[PDB]
Amino acid sequence: MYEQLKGEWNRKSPNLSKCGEELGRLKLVLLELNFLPTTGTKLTKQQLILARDILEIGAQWSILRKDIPSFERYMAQLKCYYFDYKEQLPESAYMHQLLGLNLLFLLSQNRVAEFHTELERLPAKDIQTNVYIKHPVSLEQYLMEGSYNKVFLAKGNIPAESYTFFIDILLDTIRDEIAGCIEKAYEKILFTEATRILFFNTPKKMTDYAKKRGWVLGPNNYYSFASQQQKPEDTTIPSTELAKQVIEYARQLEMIV
Amino acid sequence: GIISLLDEDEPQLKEFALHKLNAVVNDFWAEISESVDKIEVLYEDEGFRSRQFAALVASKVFYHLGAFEESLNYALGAGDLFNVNDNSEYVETIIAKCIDHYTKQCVENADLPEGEKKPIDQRLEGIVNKMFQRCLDDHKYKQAIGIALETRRLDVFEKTILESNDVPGMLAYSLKLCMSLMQNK
Amino acid sequence: DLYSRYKKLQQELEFLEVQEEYIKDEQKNLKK
Amino acid sequence: LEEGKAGSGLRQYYLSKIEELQLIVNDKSQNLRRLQAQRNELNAKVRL
Amino acid sequence: YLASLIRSVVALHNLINNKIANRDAEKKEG
Amino acid sequence: MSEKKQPVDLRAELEKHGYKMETS
Amino acid sequence: DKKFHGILDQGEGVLIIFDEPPVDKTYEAALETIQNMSKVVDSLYNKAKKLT
Amino acid sequence: PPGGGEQEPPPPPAPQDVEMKEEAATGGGSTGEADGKTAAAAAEHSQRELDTVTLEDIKEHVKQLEKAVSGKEPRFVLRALRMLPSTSRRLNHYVLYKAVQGFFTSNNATRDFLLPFLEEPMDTEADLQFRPRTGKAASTPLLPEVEAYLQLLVVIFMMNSKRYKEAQKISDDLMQKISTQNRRALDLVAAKCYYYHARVYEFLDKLDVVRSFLHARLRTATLRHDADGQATLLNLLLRNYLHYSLYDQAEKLVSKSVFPEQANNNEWARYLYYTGRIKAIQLEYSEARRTMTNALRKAPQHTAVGFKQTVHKLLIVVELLLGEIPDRLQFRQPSLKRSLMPYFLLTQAVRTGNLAKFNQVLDQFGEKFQADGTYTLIIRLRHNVIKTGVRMISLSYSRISLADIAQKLQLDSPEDAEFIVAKAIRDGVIEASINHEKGYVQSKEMIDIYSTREPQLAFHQRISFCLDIHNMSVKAMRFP
Repeated sequence: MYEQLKGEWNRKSPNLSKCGEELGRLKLVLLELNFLPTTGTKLTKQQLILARDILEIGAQWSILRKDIPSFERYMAQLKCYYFDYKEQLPESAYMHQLLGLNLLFLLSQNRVAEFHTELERLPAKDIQTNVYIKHPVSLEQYLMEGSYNKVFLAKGNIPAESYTFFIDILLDTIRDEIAGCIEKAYEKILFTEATRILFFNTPKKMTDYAKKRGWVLGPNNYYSFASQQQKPEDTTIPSTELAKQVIEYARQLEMIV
Repeated sequence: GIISLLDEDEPQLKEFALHKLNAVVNDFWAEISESVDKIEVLYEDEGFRSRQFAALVASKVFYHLGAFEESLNYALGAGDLFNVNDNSEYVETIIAKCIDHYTKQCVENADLPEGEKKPIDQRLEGIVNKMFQRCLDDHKYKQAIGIALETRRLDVFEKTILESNDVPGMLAYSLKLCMSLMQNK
Repeated sequence: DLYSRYKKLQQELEFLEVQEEYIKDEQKNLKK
Repeated sequence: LEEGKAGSGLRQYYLSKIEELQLIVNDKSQNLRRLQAQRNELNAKVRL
Repeated sequence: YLASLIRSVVALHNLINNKIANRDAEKKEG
Repeated sequence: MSEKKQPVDLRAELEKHGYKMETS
Repeated sequence: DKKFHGILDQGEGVLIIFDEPPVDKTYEAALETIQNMSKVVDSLYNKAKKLT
Repeated sequence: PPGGGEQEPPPPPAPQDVEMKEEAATGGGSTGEADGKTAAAAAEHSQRELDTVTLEDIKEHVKQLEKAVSGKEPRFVLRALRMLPSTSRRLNHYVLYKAVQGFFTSNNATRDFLLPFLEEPMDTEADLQFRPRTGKAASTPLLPEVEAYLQLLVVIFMMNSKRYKEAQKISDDLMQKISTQNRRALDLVAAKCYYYHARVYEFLDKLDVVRSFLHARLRTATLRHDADGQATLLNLLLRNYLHYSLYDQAEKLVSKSVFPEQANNNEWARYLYYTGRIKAIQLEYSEARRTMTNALRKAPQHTAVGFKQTVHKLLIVVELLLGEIPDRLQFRQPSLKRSLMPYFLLTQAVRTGNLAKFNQVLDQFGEKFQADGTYTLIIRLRHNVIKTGVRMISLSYSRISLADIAQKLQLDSPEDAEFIVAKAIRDGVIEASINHEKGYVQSKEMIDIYSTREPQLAFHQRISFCLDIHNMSVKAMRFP
């Protein structure tokens, strides 16, 4: 009946044309059952599970095309599917890691809040088995370590899986935030360990940062001058607001009176 | 997060999106909050025929968020599909906001006294006399003369004193109520 | 009637409100 | 009526919540009337 | 610094003693 | 209350410090 | 012994004297607030007695 | 047999007196209190009803069973009747049934007779004035009966009390007028059986159908009766919504408001424990430690029993993520101790900077971590061990080689040694300066500053805004 639907799931797509064609057939599924509110008779939710599979690979295609609104749309569909008032559904292979792999990109981009609230659904489903959780959290510990080194070794071993363009922006948001979390303010260091900072051998990123940092570019060294920095005093700049503080506070004293 | 369906071009997914909204929004009342800016894509598009109902659900999430006058603005841009359906309690609040803003707008235009008066939408004054049909059909003179005092206008008030039956002398002591609460001459 | 007396109940309320700020400023000056 | 007499329950409630507010603020004046009369009688004591 | 000290002393005395005589007058009369 | 929420549910050191001498 | 305010320097063979005597404001502060602990402890008796 | 047979008569007379006069003096007294004054409310029998309900929640409740005077159900639930001068005859009929119960068997067993009984107030037609008296006369037998947990044929009777409370909810949507002074007591009593909604529904599975129903009740109380209504319903929301995903973290954002005024007493403190775990899920530790501490510190007097010990348990969790925690073994109670016994060595492993000490705690106590529900932060606390570990050794050691500190920092290569301290300054940990060749980490410190401005300038608004509130209290409490 209806279909052909999952015939393109095993072959995936050679380009985005088949992904848009699958969006068209999925749109016909949205033209009949849509997303809700059909409770059933869960036999009508069987093609919702058949939709969940192609929507999971639709998220793999959405990250394959790097488009953010696509992914977050199909991810919200998978969410609302598992968030639907009827929780019982046939078990899918990607049902687990769609939380954890998105969580991998979520925390490894340095979000310390959304990790807790992503696994705050219930602890039981996260505890059982198929745990990808250990890699991102220790990766974040290696972000402020920082790494670079152990992360590049962790860039060779990833769970992963099938999510790439997320870890690409994850790497970019790692690189710029290391330059943001380094200085100000840090003290004097030598050159070859700043070669160890950005690794490679003599990359052009060390020129991009030694400019951006500023900070200092010294020969065979680096400095925090001058000095430590800007030397806040603060002298009488706070004295004006100190006057204003009791200006309106004696106004509150007159409000009593 | 059902609002993510609006990223796709064709409007049939939008009508199916609001078809998801008006049902399960009970738990999703707060879910549409951050995505209201995406609802504005439908509210600002004239070629979208369901932008009315888009202003209905946008008025529902703004009703949960605590926005009142904003919900009244989208109630004006909610077309005919808004005023037709009233269930649960969405009514007493929006008609309190509508009558309040309306009577203080009429008081605002009454001090001019004439000319330059601010524009008045036909729908907000439409639900004035239309919801006043409840006062006319149920034959309640106490509330009818109440709203008749609120509107601060002599036309619809001339219709209230023109309502059927009697009210033989009731305009007399009604003016006693007026003069009692009267502000200025 | 209901809306009538409803518009009659904020008179003495605002009158008591201006009496609040009054007696506050009153006992503020008399305090000094 | 829903406009209305059931709506007047909300309308009159606003003036009921402000009634309780103004009542709470009325007592805020009432006990400071006792303190005002306290030091006023004490002003009659320094006049005495 | 002394200002904050008077704040703590004035708030301590007045608030504690007033709430005492307040809660006592209400619970005894009511 | 009983209302609301609640009804629902280097050593010391002795030996090591004395040993630090004879260690080296 | 604290009678001699200052300190020496062994590296360059220097001895420097410096002092900032007054603690008085901290004494007043501590005397107030440390006892004001027991103050609220004394108010624990009355204000928790009206509860039970 | 003769001892157990003759020890049956003594117990009933105590419920025959206090359980009879509890809703007779408080409920019948609230009738006169609801006729006038009626200021505020107050309606002090509403808080006295809280004292009686909390009294029954320990001993003796009513039902059971107990085979002692089951005729108390038809007593108050019938015979309004009907207008006040006719009710006085029924006020004598309670004494008439006291004599009838003092003569014959007195109907010591009801059970299946609850079906006509609970529907008898609908046979009277009607009380008609006080809905709280009709809802309380039906619920007071049934609400303490939920503590029996028989789970046979009487669960739908609790559901019938929920339907009677839904008739109380529709009347909670209509009258007024205008000005209901009995709806605050309806907020009190219904919040109770809304938690009995939670318990009875939790007998099988989650209440999610009642989540849309709670949102229907919570939103229909807006904005009129939200006062003391919205606070209890928000805890009813937050509690089980904390048990079942999702979005409540961003939902309470747009829900607030605040919602003022905080009522009643510990209700706002326990709410700050519920939303305390919420605001702890965002991991900001200043607001999380202040909402967790203010949750426990604001709650007197208990007993009972262990959930007031649970707020203290999860309280210092954010303090473990702060990097510095005291040893709490001196705060152990006779109960809270045996409950947190794994959490003891946990916070002891947080104080220490050893990795294997903390990891062994995770592997051994992971079962208790499943019982508490807090997991995700246990693996990331290893980063708190590397930051507190470097805070330890750096400030500790004069100049420490990156090879010697590499044991406790478990890697500390010649490269990452720069970032450990540098990115700790980004987190405001240690000022240690390191010139990297071999290398060696030479930690010095020079700071003399601060300890001044924000504390004293805030103390101005602190004390003043406080005494202003204490004014708003005392000045307004002088009505008598």
